Amino acid sequence: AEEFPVPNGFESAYREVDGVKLHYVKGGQGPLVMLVHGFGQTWYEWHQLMPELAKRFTVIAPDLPGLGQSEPPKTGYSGEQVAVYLHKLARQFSPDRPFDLVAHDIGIWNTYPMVVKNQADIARLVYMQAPIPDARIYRFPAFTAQGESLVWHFSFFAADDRLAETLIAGKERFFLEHFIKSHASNTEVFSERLLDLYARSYAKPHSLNASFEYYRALNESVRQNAELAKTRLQMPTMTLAGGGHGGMGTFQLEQMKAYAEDVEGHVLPGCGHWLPEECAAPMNRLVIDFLSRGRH
Amino acid sequence: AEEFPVPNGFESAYREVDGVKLHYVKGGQGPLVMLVHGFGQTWYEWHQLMPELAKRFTVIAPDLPGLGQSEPPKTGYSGEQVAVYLHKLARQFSPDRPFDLVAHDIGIWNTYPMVVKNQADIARLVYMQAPIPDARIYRFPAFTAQGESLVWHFSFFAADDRLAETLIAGKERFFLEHFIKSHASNTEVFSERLLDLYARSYAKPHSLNASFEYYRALNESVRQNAELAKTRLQMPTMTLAGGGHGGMGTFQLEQMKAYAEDVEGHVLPGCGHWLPEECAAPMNRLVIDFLSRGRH
Repeated sequence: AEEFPVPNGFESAYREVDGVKLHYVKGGQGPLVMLVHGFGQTWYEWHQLMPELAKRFTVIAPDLPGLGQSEPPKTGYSGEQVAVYLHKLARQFSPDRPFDLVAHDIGIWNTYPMVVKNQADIARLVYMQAPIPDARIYRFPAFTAQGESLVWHFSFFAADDRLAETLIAGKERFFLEHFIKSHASNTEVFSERLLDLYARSYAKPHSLNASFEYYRALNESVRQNAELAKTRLQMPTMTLAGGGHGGMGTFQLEQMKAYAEDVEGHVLPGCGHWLPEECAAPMNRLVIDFLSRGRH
Repeated sequence: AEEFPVPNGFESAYREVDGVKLHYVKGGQGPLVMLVHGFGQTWYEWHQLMPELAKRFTVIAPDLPGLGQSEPPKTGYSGEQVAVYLHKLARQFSPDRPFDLVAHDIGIWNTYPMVVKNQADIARLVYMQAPIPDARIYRFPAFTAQGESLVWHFSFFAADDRLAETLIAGKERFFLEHFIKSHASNTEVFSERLLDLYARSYAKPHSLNASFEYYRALNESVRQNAELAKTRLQMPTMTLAGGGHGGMGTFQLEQMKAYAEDVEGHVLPGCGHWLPEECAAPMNRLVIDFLSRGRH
Protein backbone atom coordinates (compact mmCIF):
# COMPACT_ATOMS: atom_id res chain seq x y z
CA ALA A 1 0.00 0.00 0.00
CA GLU A 2 0.91 3.68 -0.13
CA GLU A 3 0.66 6.20 2.69
CA PHE A 4 0.26 9.01 0.14
CA PRO A 5 -1.04 9.21 -3.47
CA VAL A 6 1.64 8.94 -6.17
CA PRO A 7 1.44 11.59 -8.93
CA ASN A 8 0.74 10.47 -12.50
CA GLY A 9 3.86 9.20 -14.24
CA PHE A 10 5.79 8.62 -11.02
CA GLU A 11 6.66 5.36 -9.33
CA SER A 12 6.85 4.42 -5.67
CA ALA A 13 9.83 2.10 -5.17
CA TYR A 14 12.46 0.86 -2.72
CA ARG A 15 16.24 0.46 -2.72
CA GLU A 16 18.47 -1.20 -0.15
CA VAL A 17 21.25 1.15 0.97
CA ASP A 18 23.79 -0.20 3.46
CA GLY A 19 21.25 -2.78 4.62
CA VAL A 20 18.49 -0.19 5.06
CA LYS A 21 15.39 -0.31 2.86
CA LEU A 22 14.67 3.22 1.64
CA HIS A 23 11.37 4.29 0.08
CA TYR A 24 11.22 6.94 -2.63
CA VAL A 25 8.95 8.30 -5.35
CA LYS A 26 10.64 8.83 -8.72
CA GLY A 27 9.67 10.30 -12.09
CA GLY A 28 10.86 12.32 -15.06
CA GLN A 29 13.87 12.26 -17.36
CA GLY A 30 17.11 14.24 -17.36
CA PRO A 31 19.73 15.10 -14.71
CA LEU A 32 18.83 13.96 -11.20
CA VAL A 33 17.22 16.19 -8.60
CA MET A 34 16.80 14.74 -5.11
CA LEU A 35 14.16 16.39 -2.89
CA VAL A 36 14.46 15.79 0.83
CA HIS A 37 11.61 16.38 3.28
CA GLY A 38 11.69 17.33 6.96
CA PHE A 39 9.98 16.75 10.30
CA GLY A 40 6.25 15.95 10.38
CA GLN A 41 6.21 15.10 6.70
CA THR A 42 7.33 12.65 4.06
CA TRP A 43 8.23 12.69 0.36
CA TYR A 44 4.66 13.87 -0.19
CA GLU A 45 5.43 17.48 0.74
CA TRP A 46 7.06 17.66 -2.70
CA HIS A 47 4.11 16.24 -4.67
CA GLN A 48 3.14 19.59 -6.19
CA LEU A 49 6.69 20.43 -7.28
CA MET A 50 7.51 16.97 -8.64
CA PRO A 51 5.36 17.00 -11.83
CA GLU A 52 6.64 20.45 -12.87
CA LEU A 53 10.28 19.56 -12.17
CA ALA A 54 9.92 16.18 -13.93
CA LYS A 55 9.43 18.00 -17.23
CA ARG A 56 13.15 18.83 -17.20
CA PHE A 57 14.78 16.51 -14.63
CA THR A 58 14.71 13.01 -13.21
CA VAL A 59 13.17 13.64 -9.80
CA ILE A 60 13.60 11.48 -6.74
CA ALA A 61 11.97 12.11 -3.33
CA PRO A 62 13.03 9.70 -0.57
CA ASP A 63 11.48 9.17 2.82
CA LEU A 64 14.10 9.91 5.49
CA PRO A 65 15.21 6.80 7.39
CA GLY A 66 12.55 5.74 9.89
CA LEU A 67 9.95 8.10 8.42
CA GLY A 68 7.35 7.55 5.73
CA GLN A 69 7.91 4.06 4.36
CA SER A 70 11.70 3.96 4.96
CA GLU A 71 13.33 1.64 7.48
CA PRO A 72 15.18 3.24 10.40
CA PRO A 73 18.93 3.79 9.98
CA LYS A 74 21.10 0.93 11.22
CA THR A 75 23.95 3.29 12.08
CA GLY A 76 22.30 6.32 13.72
CA TYR A 77 20.39 9.59 13.28
CA SER A 78 23.27 12.09 13.28
CA GLY A 79 23.63 14.21 10.14
CA GLU A 80 26.78 12.45 8.99
CA GLN A 81 25.28 8.98 9.40
CA VAL A 82 21.99 9.76 7.67
CA ALA A 83 23.72 11.67 4.88
CA VAL A 84 25.52 8.48 3.87
CA TYR A 85 22.19 6.78 3.03
CA LEU A 86 20.95 9.77 1.04
CA HIS A 87 24.26 10.18 -0.80
CA LYS A 88 24.46 6.51 -1.78
CA LEU A 89 20.80 6.47 -2.80
CA ALA A 90 21.38 9.42 -5.15
CA ARG A 91 24.53 7.90 -6.62
CA GLN A 92 22.62 4.73 -7.51
CA PHE A 93 20.61 6.87 -9.91
CA SER A 94 23.26 9.43 -10.94
CA PRO A 95 26.59 7.56 -10.90
CA ASP A 96 28.12 9.56 -13.78
CA ARG A 97 27.03 13.17 -13.26
CA PRO A 98 26.53 15.51 -10.31
CA PHE A 99 22.95 15.82 -9.09
CA ASP A 100 20.89 18.67 -7.68
CA LEU A 101 19.73 18.73 -4.09
CA VAL A 102 16.70 20.45 -2.58
CA ALA A 103 16.10 20.05 1.15
CA HIS A 104 13.60 21.34 3.70
CA ASP A 105 13.83 21.49 7.50
CA ILE A 106 15.81 18.54 8.93
CA GLY A 107 16.39 17.52 5.30
CA ILE A 108 19.18 20.07 5.59
CA TRP A 109 20.64 18.40 8.70
CA ASN A 110 20.59 15.08 6.92
CA THR A 111 22.27 16.28 3.75
CA TYR A 112 24.82 18.97 4.60
CA PRO A 113 27.63 16.56 5.54
CA MET A 114 27.41 14.68 2.23
CA VAL A 115 27.31 17.91 0.27
CA VAL A 116 30.47 19.25 1.93
CA LYS A 117 32.25 15.89 1.65
CA ASN A 118 31.23 15.16 -1.96
CA GLN A 119 31.16 18.57 -3.61
CA ALA A 120 31.92 17.22 -7.10
CA ASP A 121 28.67 15.23 -6.84
CA ILE A 122 26.45 18.25 -6.18
CA ALA A 123 25.63 20.46 -9.15
CA ARG A 124 23.29 22.93 -7.45
CA LEU A 125 21.88 23.23 -3.94
CA VAL A 126 18.61 24.57 -2.54
CA TYR A 127 18.13 24.80 1.23
CA MET A 128 14.96 26.00 2.95
CA GLN A 129 13.68 26.60 6.49
CA ALA A 130 16.11 25.25 9.02
CA PRO A 131 19.54 26.18 10.35
CA ILE A 132 22.48 24.10 9.32
CA PRO A 133 23.39 22.53 12.69
CA ASP A 134 26.00 24.85 14.17
CA ALA A 135 26.58 27.13 17.17
CA ARG A 136 23.92 29.52 15.87
CA ILE A 137 21.15 27.23 17.10
CA TYR A 138 22.23 27.91 20.69
CA ARG A 139 21.19 31.55 20.25
CA PHE A 140 17.47 31.02 19.54
CA PRO A 141 15.25 32.17 22.46
CA ALA A 142 13.31 29.75 24.68
CA PHE A 143 10.36 32.13 24.94
CA THR A 144 9.24 35.35 23.28
CA ALA A 145 7.23 38.41 24.28
CA GLN A 146 4.56 37.07 21.88
CA GLY A 147 4.41 33.55 23.34
CA GLU A 148 5.95 30.26 22.23
CA SER A 149 9.18 30.57 20.23
CA LEU A 150 10.28 28.94 16.95
CA VAL A 151 12.55 26.20 18.25
CA TRP A 152 11.64 25.30 21.84
CA HIS A 153 10.65 22.04 20.20
CA PHE A 154 14.36 21.21 19.76
CA SER A 155 14.48 20.69 23.51
CA PHE A 156 11.09 18.95 23.71
CA PHE A 157 12.11 16.45 21.05
CA ALA A 158 15.68 15.95 22.35
CA ALA A 159 14.58 15.32 25.95
CA ASP A 160 15.20 11.84 27.35
CA ASP A 161 12.79 9.36 28.97
CA ARG A 162 11.14 9.23 25.53
CA LEU A 163 9.37 12.39 26.73
CA ALA A 164 8.01 13.34 23.30
CA GLU A 165 6.84 9.84 22.28
CA THR A 166 5.22 9.29 25.67
CA LEU A 167 3.26 12.54 25.71
CA ILE A 168 2.38 12.49 22.02
CA ALA A 169 1.33 8.84 21.63
CA GLY A 170 -2.45 8.67 21.27
CA LYS A 171 -2.52 12.38 20.48
CA GLU A 172 -0.45 12.30 17.27
CA ARG A 173 -3.03 13.99 15.04
CA PHE A 174 -3.68 16.65 17.70
CA PHE A 175 0.01 17.42 18.21
CA LEU A 176 0.91 17.53 14.52
CA GLU A 177 -1.97 19.87 13.67
CA HIS A 178 -0.82 22.18 16.44
CA PHE A 179 2.84 22.01 15.42
CA ILE A 180 2.16 22.62 11.74
CA LYS A 181 -0.32 25.46 12.29
CA SER A 182 1.88 27.11 14.96
CA HIS A 183 4.76 27.26 12.46
CA ALA A 184 2.50 28.37 9.60
CA SER A 185 1.31 31.65 8.14
CA ASN A 186 -1.21 30.06 5.80
CA THR A 187 -3.00 27.37 7.80
CA GLU A 188 -5.88 26.96 5.34
CA VAL A 189 -3.66 24.93 3.00
CA PHE A 190 -3.65 22.12 5.57
CA SER A 191 -6.95 20.34 5.03
CA GLU A 192 -8.20 17.87 7.64
CA ARG A 193 -7.53 15.20 5.00
CA LEU A 194 -3.91 16.27 4.50
CA LEU A 195 -3.32 16.35 8.26
CA ASP A 196 -4.86 12.88 8.58
CA LEU A 197 -2.35 11.50 6.07
CA TYR A 198 0.68 13.07 7.72
CA ALA A 199 -0.47 12.13 11.22
CA ARG A 200 -1.08 8.48 10.33
CA SER A 201 2.39 8.21 8.81
CA TYR A 202 4.39 9.65 11.70
CA ALA A 203 2.21 7.89 14.29
CA LYS A 204 3.74 4.55 13.33
CA PRO A 205 5.65 3.77 16.53
CA HIS A 206 9.02 3.45 14.81
CA SER A 207 8.34 6.70 12.91
CA LEU A 208 7.25 8.64 15.98
CA ASN A 209 10.51 7.56 17.60
CA ALA A 210 12.56 8.23 14.45
CA SER A 211 11.11 11.76 14.29
CA PHE A 212 12.62 12.71 17.64
CA GLU A 213 15.85 10.74 17.29
CA TYR A 214 16.91 13.26 14.66
CA TYR A 215 16.68 15.86 17.43
CA ARG A 216 18.37 13.69 20.02
CA ALA A 217 21.34 13.59 17.62
CA LEU A 218 21.31 17.36 16.99
CA ASN A 219 24.17 18.25 19.36
CA GLU A 220 26.21 15.45 17.83
CA SER A 221 25.45 16.84 14.38
CA VAL A 222 26.57 20.30 15.53
CA ARG A 223 29.87 18.82 16.73
CA GLN A 224 30.32 16.89 13.47
CA ASN A 225 29.65 20.04 11.45
CA ALA A 226 32.24 22.03 13.40
CA GLU A 227 34.90 19.98 11.59
CA LEU A 228 33.16 19.75 8.21
CA ALA A 229 32.60 23.51 7.96
CA LYS A 230 36.32 24.18 7.57
CA THR A 231 35.60 23.38 3.92
CA ARG A 232 33.43 25.97 2.13
CA LEU A 233 30.69 25.06 -0.38
CA GLN A 234 31.59 26.00 -3.94
CA MET A 235 28.48 25.07 -5.98
CA PRO A 236 25.63 27.47 -6.89
CA THR A 237 23.34 27.65 -3.85
CA MET A 238 19.92 29.17 -3.21
CA THR A 239 18.18 29.61 0.14
CA LEU A 240 14.45 30.14 0.65
CA ALA A 241 12.65 31.18 3.82
CA GLY A 242 9.25 32.47 4.85
CA GLY A 243 8.84 36.08 5.94
CA GLY A 244 5.62 35.33 7.81
CA HIS A 245 4.68 33.67 11.10
CA GLY A 246 6.80 30.54 11.47
CA GLY A 247 9.46 31.67 9.01
CA MET A 248 13.24 31.89 9.46
CA GLY A 249 13.33 35.29 7.72
CA THR A 250 16.82 36.58 6.88
CA PHE A 251 18.47 33.90 9.06
CA GLN A 252 18.54 31.33 6.27
CA LEU A 253 20.59 33.39 3.79
CA GLU A 254 22.75 35.03 6.45
CA GLN A 255 23.87 31.66 7.86
CA MET A 256 24.41 30.26 4.35
CA LYS A 257 26.73 33.16 3.48
CA ALA A 258 29.11 31.69 6.09
CA TYR A 259 29.06 28.32 4.33
CA ALA A 260 28.83 29.09 0.60
CA GLU A 261 30.78 31.26 -1.85
CA ASP A 262 27.98 31.47 -4.40
CA VAL A 263 24.57 31.94 -2.82
CA GLU A 264 21.36 33.82 -3.54
CA GLY A 265 18.45 34.00 -1.15
CA HIS A 266 14.77 34.84 -1.11
CA VAL A 267 12.43 35.64 1.73
CA LEU A 268 8.78 35.00 0.84
CA PRO A 269 6.35 37.42 2.51
CA GLY A 270 3.06 35.92 3.68
CA CYS A 271 4.59 32.47 4.15
CA GLY A 272 5.68 30.50 7.18
CA HIS A 273 7.66 27.31 7.65
CA TRP A 274 5.88 25.00 5.20
CA LEU A 275 6.91 26.63 1.90
CA PRO A 276 5.97 23.81 -0.50
CA GLU A 277 2.41 23.85 0.87
CA GLU A 278 1.89 27.44 2.05
CA CYS A 279 3.43 29.14 -0.94
CA ALA A 280 3.61 26.36 -3.50
CA ALA A 281 3.44 28.44 -6.70
CA PRO A 282 6.19 30.99 -5.95
CA MET A 283 8.37 28.40 -4.19
CA ASN A 284 8.04 26.03 -7.16
CA ARG A 285 8.86 28.83 -9.61
CA LEU A 286 12.00 29.91 -7.76
CA VAL A 287 13.30 26.35 -7.41
CA ILE A 288 12.56 25.48 -11.03
CA ASP A 289 14.20 28.62 -12.42
CA PHE A 290 17.26 28.26 -10.18
CA LEU A 291 17.81 24.61 -11.11
CA SER A 292 17.04 25.25 -14.78
CA ARG A 293 20.03 27.58 -15.00
CA GLY A 294 22.07 24.37 -15.03
CA ARG A 295 21.84 21.75 -17.78
CA HIS A 296 18.51 19.88 -17.72
CA ALA B 1 -8.65 15.08 53.60
CA GLU B 2 -5.00 16.12 53.40
CA GLU B 3 -2.92 15.70 50.24
CA PHE B 4 0.34 15.79 52.27
CA PRO B 5 1.15 14.95 55.91
CA VAL B 6 1.11 17.93 58.27
CA PRO B 7 4.22 18.24 60.46
CA ASN B 8 3.56 17.58 64.14
CA GLY B 9 2.11 20.62 65.88
CA PHE B 10 0.98 22.33 62.68
CA GLU B 11 -2.59 22.80 61.50
CA SER B 12 -4.01 22.47 58.01
CA ALA B 13 -6.68 25.12 57.44
CA TYR B 14 -8.40 27.38 54.89
CA ARG B 15 -8.98 31.11 54.58
CA GLU B 16 -11.44 32.69 52.15
CA VAL B 17 -9.70 35.64 50.45
CA ASP B 18 -11.60 37.74 47.91
CA GLY B 19 -13.98 34.85 47.26
CA VAL B 20 -11.19 32.30 46.86
CA LYS B 21 -10.64 29.52 49.39
CA LEU B 22 -6.90 29.26 50.07
CA HIS B 23 -5.38 26.29 51.82
CA TYR B 24 -2.44 26.74 54.17
CA VAL B 25 -0.45 24.96 56.86
CA LYS B 26 0.41 27.01 59.93
CA GLY B 27 2.49 26.54 63.06
CA GLY B 28 4.73 28.22 65.61
CA GLN B 29 4.75 31.53 67.46
CA GLY B 30 6.27 34.96 66.92
CA PRO B 31 6.62 37.22 63.87
CA LEU B 32 5.01 35.81 60.73
CA VAL B 33 6.94 34.17 57.91
CA MET B 34 5.08 33.15 54.76
CA LEU B 35 6.66 30.46 52.54
CA VAL B 36 5.42 30.25 48.95
CA HIS B 37 6.03 27.16 46.80
CA GLY B 38 6.40 26.86 43.04
CA PHE B 39 5.42 24.79 40.02
CA GLY B 40 5.06 21.02 40.35
CA GLN B 41 4.71 21.27 44.12
CA THR B 42 2.66 22.60 47.04
CA TRP B 43 3.17 23.85 50.59
CA TYR B 44 4.79 20.46 51.31
CA GLU B 45 8.11 21.44 49.76
CA TRP B 46 8.62 23.48 52.94
CA HIS B 47 7.71 20.70 55.39
CA GLN B 48 11.30 20.10 56.56
CA LEU B 49 12.08 23.79 57.07
CA MET B 50 8.77 24.62 58.76
CA PRO B 51 9.35 22.98 62.18
CA GLU B 52 12.76 24.68 62.46
CA LEU B 53 11.37 28.11 61.61
CA ALA B 54 8.40 27.54 63.91
CA LYS B 55 10.73 27.69 66.92
CA ARG B 56 11.17 31.41 66.31
CA PHE B 57 8.35 32.47 64.00
CA THR B 58 4.71 31.95 63.20
CA VAL B 59 4.99 30.02 59.93
CA ILE B 60 2.38 29.87 57.16
CA ALA B 61 2.74 27.96 53.90
CA PRO B 62 -0.21 28.45 51.52
CA ASP B 63 -1.07 26.51 48.40
CA LEU B 64 -0.94 28.78 45.36
CA PRO B 65 -4.38 29.48 43.83
CA GLY B 66 -5.53 26.43 41.89
CA LEU B 67 -2.68 24.24 43.18
CA GLY B 68 -2.63 21.95 46.18
CA GLN B 69 -5.92 22.32 48.03
CA SER B 70 -6.41 25.99 47.05
CA GLU B 71 -9.23 27.12 44.75
CA PRO B 72 -8.22 28.73 41.46
CA PRO B 73 -8.07 32.55 41.39
CA LYS B 74 -11.22 34.43 40.40
CA THR B 75 -9.37 37.38 38.85
CA GLY B 76 -6.46 35.86 36.93
CA TYR B 77 -3.05 34.18 37.07
CA SER B 78 -0.77 37.16 36.42
CA GLY B 79 1.70 38.03 39.17
CA GLU B 80 -0.11 41.19 40.21
CA GLN B 81 -3.45 39.38 40.39
CA VAL B 82 -2.17 36.43 42.42
CA ALA B 83 -0.06 38.57 44.76
CA VAL B 84 -3.24 40.29 45.99
CA TYR B 85 -4.51 36.96 47.38
CA LEU B 86 -1.19 36.16 49.07
CA HIS B 87 -0.72 39.67 50.53
CA LYS B 88 -4.22 39.69 52.00
CA LEU B 89 -3.75 36.16 53.38
CA ALA B 90 -0.53 37.12 55.15
CA ARG B 91 -2.05 40.34 56.46
CA GLN B 92 -4.94 38.43 58.05
CA PHE B 93 -2.33 36.80 60.31
CA SER B 94 -0.08 39.86 60.65
CA PRO B 95 -2.36 42.90 60.43
CA ASP B 96 -0.21 45.31 62.48
CA ARG B 97 3.38 44.21 61.80
CA PRO B 98 5.55 43.46 58.75
CA PHE B 99 6.15 39.81 57.88
CA ASP B 100 8.93 37.81 56.23
CA LEU B 101 8.60 36.14 52.85
CA VAL B 102 10.37 33.16 51.32
CA ALA B 103 9.43 32.12 47.80
CA HIS B 104 10.61 29.49 45.31
CA ASP B 105 10.09 29.30 41.54
CA ILE B 106 6.73 30.79 40.45
CA GLY B 107 6.26 31.74 44.11
CA ILE B 108 8.49 34.66 43.10
CA TRP B 109 6.25 35.65 40.19
CA ASN B 110 3.24 35.57 42.48
CA THR B 111 4.73 37.66 45.29
CA TYR B 112 7.00 40.23 43.72
CA PRO B 113 4.17 42.70 42.95
CA MET B 114 2.81 42.69 46.53
CA VAL B 115 6.33 43.19 47.89
CA VAL B 116 7.00 46.21 45.69
CA LYS B 117 3.52 47.71 46.22
CA ASN B 118 3.63 47.19 49.99
CA GLN B 119 7.27 47.51 51.01
CA ALA B 120 6.53 48.47 54.60
CA ASP B 121 4.63 45.17 55.04
CA ILE B 122 7.72 43.08 54.20
CA ALA B 123 10.47 42.84 56.84
CA ARG B 124 12.88 40.50 55.07
CA LEU B 125 12.74 38.63 51.77
CA VAL B 126 14.24 35.38 50.44
CA TYR B 127 13.88 34.42 46.77
CA MET B 128 15.16 31.21 45.15
CA GLN B 129 15.32 29.56 41.74
CA ALA B 130 13.36 31.61 39.23
CA PRO B 131 13.67 34.88 37.33
CA ILE B 132 11.48 37.74 38.38
CA PRO B 133 9.41 38.14 35.23
CA ASP B 134 11.12 40.79 33.07
CA ALA B 135 12.90 41.22 29.72
CA ARG B 136 15.73 38.91 30.85
CA ILE B 137 13.52 35.84 30.34
CA TYR B 138 13.53 36.48 26.58
CA ARG B 139 17.30 35.98 26.61
CA PHE B 140 17.36 32.36 27.83
CA PRO B 141 18.20 29.81 25.09
CA ALA B 142 15.72 27.31 23.65
CA PHE B 143 18.42 24.67 23.23
CA THR B 144 21.86 24.20 24.78
CA ALA B 145 25.12 22.54 23.73
CA GLN B 146 25.58 20.92 27.12
CA GLY B 147 22.98 19.94 29.68
CA GLU B 148 19.45 21.11 28.92
CA SER B 149 17.70 24.43 28.35
CA LEU B 150 16.34 25.60 31.70
CA VAL B 151 13.24 27.41 30.44
CA TRP B 152 12.06 25.84 27.21
CA HIS B 153 9.12 24.61 29.28
CA PHE B 154 7.96 28.25 29.40
CA SER B 155 6.89 27.99 25.76
CA PHE B 156 5.48 24.48 26.19
CA PHE B 157 3.30 25.50 29.12
CA ALA B 158 2.30 28.83 27.54
CA ALA B 159 1.32 27.32 24.17
CA ASP B 160 -2.31 27.74 23.14
CA ASP B 161 -4.87 25.03 22.30
CA ARG B 162 -4.21 23.77 25.85
CA LEU B 163 -1.28 21.91 24.30
CA ALA B 164 0.38 20.98 27.61
CA GLU B 165 -2.77 19.81 29.46
CA THR B 166 -3.91 17.85 26.44
CA LEU B 167 -0.61 15.98 26.13
CA ILE B 168 0.01 15.59 29.87
CA ALA B 169 -3.50 14.55 30.99
CA GLY B 170 -3.37 10.87 31.98
CA LYS B 171 0.45 10.98 32.10
CA GLU B 172 0.93 13.39 34.98
CA ARG B 173 3.02 11.05 37.14
CA PHE B 174 5.37 10.26 34.26
CA PHE B 175 5.73 13.90 33.28
CA LEU B 176 6.36 15.27 36.78
CA GLU B 177 9.08 12.73 37.51
CA HIS B 178 10.77 13.71 34.25
CA PHE B 179 10.39 17.45 34.86
CA ILE B 180 11.58 17.33 38.46
CA LYS B 181 14.56 15.05 37.88
CA SER B 182 15.68 16.85 34.71
CA HIS B 183 15.88 20.06 36.78
CA ALA B 184 17.68 18.36 39.66
CA SER B 185 21.29 17.72 40.68
CA ASN B 186 20.57 15.38 43.59
CA THR B 187 17.86 13.27 41.95
CA GLU B 188 17.98 10.58 44.63
CA VAL B 189 15.82 12.62 47.02
CA PHE B 190 12.84 12.21 44.71
CA SER B 191 11.68 8.76 45.79
CA GLU B 192 8.79 7.17 43.94
CA ARG B 193 6.79 7.71 47.15
CA LEU B 194 7.38 11.47 47.16
CA LEU B 195 6.72 11.81 43.42
CA ASP B 196 3.41 9.93 43.90
CA LEU B 197 2.31 12.54 46.46
CA TYR B 198 3.16 15.50 44.23
CA ALA B 199 1.72 13.94 41.08
CA ARG B 200 -1.61 13.04 42.71
CA SER B 201 -2.04 16.69 43.66
CA TYR B 202 -1.28 18.36 40.36
CA ALA B 203 -3.20 15.67 38.45
CA LYS B 204 -6.49 17.20 39.66
CA PRO B 205 -7.83 18.63 36.39
CA HIS B 206 -8.20 22.17 37.74
CA SER B 207 -4.69 21.96 39.21
CA LEU B 208 -3.10 20.73 35.98
CA ASN B 209 -4.77 23.65 34.22
CA ALA B 210 -3.89 26.15 36.94
CA SER B 211 -0.22 25.08 36.71
CA PHE B 212 -0.03 26.13 33.05
CA GLU B 213 -2.17 29.26 33.43
CA TYR B 214 0.70 30.78 35.44
CA TYR B 215 2.88 30.48 32.35
CA ARG B 216 0.12 31.71 30.04
CA ALA B 217 0.05 34.90 32.11
CA LEU B 218 3.87 35.23 32.14
CA ASN B 219 4.09 37.88 29.38
CA GLU B 220 1.40 39.86 31.20
CA SER B 221 3.45 39.58 34.40
CA VAL B 222 6.50 40.90 32.52
CA ARG B 223 4.46 43.88 31.32
CA GLN B 224 3.19 44.50 34.87
CA ASN B 225 6.69 44.34 36.32
CA ALA B 226 8.15 46.79 33.79
CA GLU B 227 6.10 49.49 35.53
CA LEU B 228 6.48 48.13 39.07
CA ALA B 229 10.27 47.88 38.88
CA LYS B 230 10.64 51.66 38.64
CA THR B 231 10.71 51.44 42.44
CA ARG B 232 13.61 49.49 43.99
CA LEU B 233 13.16 47.12 46.95
CA GLN B 234 14.46 48.59 50.21
CA MET B 235 14.27 45.66 52.67
CA PRO B 236 17.06 43.15 53.34
CA THR B 237 16.89 40.46 50.68
CA MET B 238 18.65 37.13 50.15
CA THR B 239 18.74 35.06 46.96
CA LEU B 240 19.49 31.35 46.76
CA ALA B 241 20.29 29.34 43.63
CA GLY B 242 21.59 25.87 42.86
CA GLY B 243 25.01 25.64 41.22
CA GLY B 244 24.35 22.13 39.97
CA HIS B 245 22.28 20.66 37.14
CA GLY B 246 19.02 22.59 36.87
CA GLY B 247 20.36 25.47 38.97
CA MET B 248 20.03 29.17 38.02
CA GLY B 249 23.64 29.77 39.13
CA THR B 250 24.77 33.40 39.27
CA PHE B 251 21.70 34.68 37.40
CA GLN B 252 19.56 34.77 40.55
CA LEU B 253 21.72 37.29 42.43
CA GLU B 254 22.67 39.26 39.32
CA GLN B 255 19.05 39.95 38.37
CA MET B 256 18.13 40.70 41.98
CA LYS B 257 20.81 43.41 42.18
CA ALA B 258 18.75 45.34 39.62
CA TYR B 259 15.76 45.14 41.96
CA ALA B 260 17.09 45.47 45.52
CA GLU B 261 19.30 47.95 47.36
CA ASP B 262 20.28 45.42 50.05
CA VAL B 263 20.89 41.92 48.69
CA GLU B 264 23.21 39.02 49.37
CA GLY B 265 23.23 35.88 47.25
CA HIS B 266 24.36 32.28 47.54
CA VAL B 267 24.90 29.56 44.96
CA LEU B 268 24.69 26.08 46.49
CA PRO B 269 27.12 23.63 44.83
CA GLY B 270 25.80 20.22 43.84
CA CYS B 271 22.19 21.40 44.08
CA GLY B 272 19.70 21.95 41.28
CA HIS B 273 16.29 23.59 41.16
CA TRP B 274 14.67 21.90 44.18
CA LEU B 275 16.76 23.39 47.00
CA PRO B 276 14.52 22.50 49.97
CA GLU B 277 14.66 18.80 49.09
CA GLU B 278 18.01 18.40 47.30
CA CYS B 279 20.02 20.42 49.78
CA ALA B 280 17.89 20.69 52.91
CA ALA B 281 20.60 21.19 55.52
CA PRO B 282 22.50 24.09 53.98
CA MET B 283 19.36 25.73 52.51
CA ASN B 284 17.47 25.57 55.82
CA ARG B 285 20.48 26.98 57.66
CA LEU B 286 20.88 29.90 55.24
CA VAL B 287 17.19 30.79 55.51
CA ILE B 288 16.87 30.49 59.30
CA ASP B 289 20.08 32.45 59.89
CA PHE B 290 19.02 35.20 57.50
CA LEU B 291 15.52 35.59 58.94
CA SER B 292 16.87 35.40 62.48
CA ARG B 293 18.79 38.64 61.99
CA GLY B 294 15.42 40.24 62.74
CA ARG B 295 13.53 40.13 66.04
CA HIS B 296 11.97 36.71 66.67
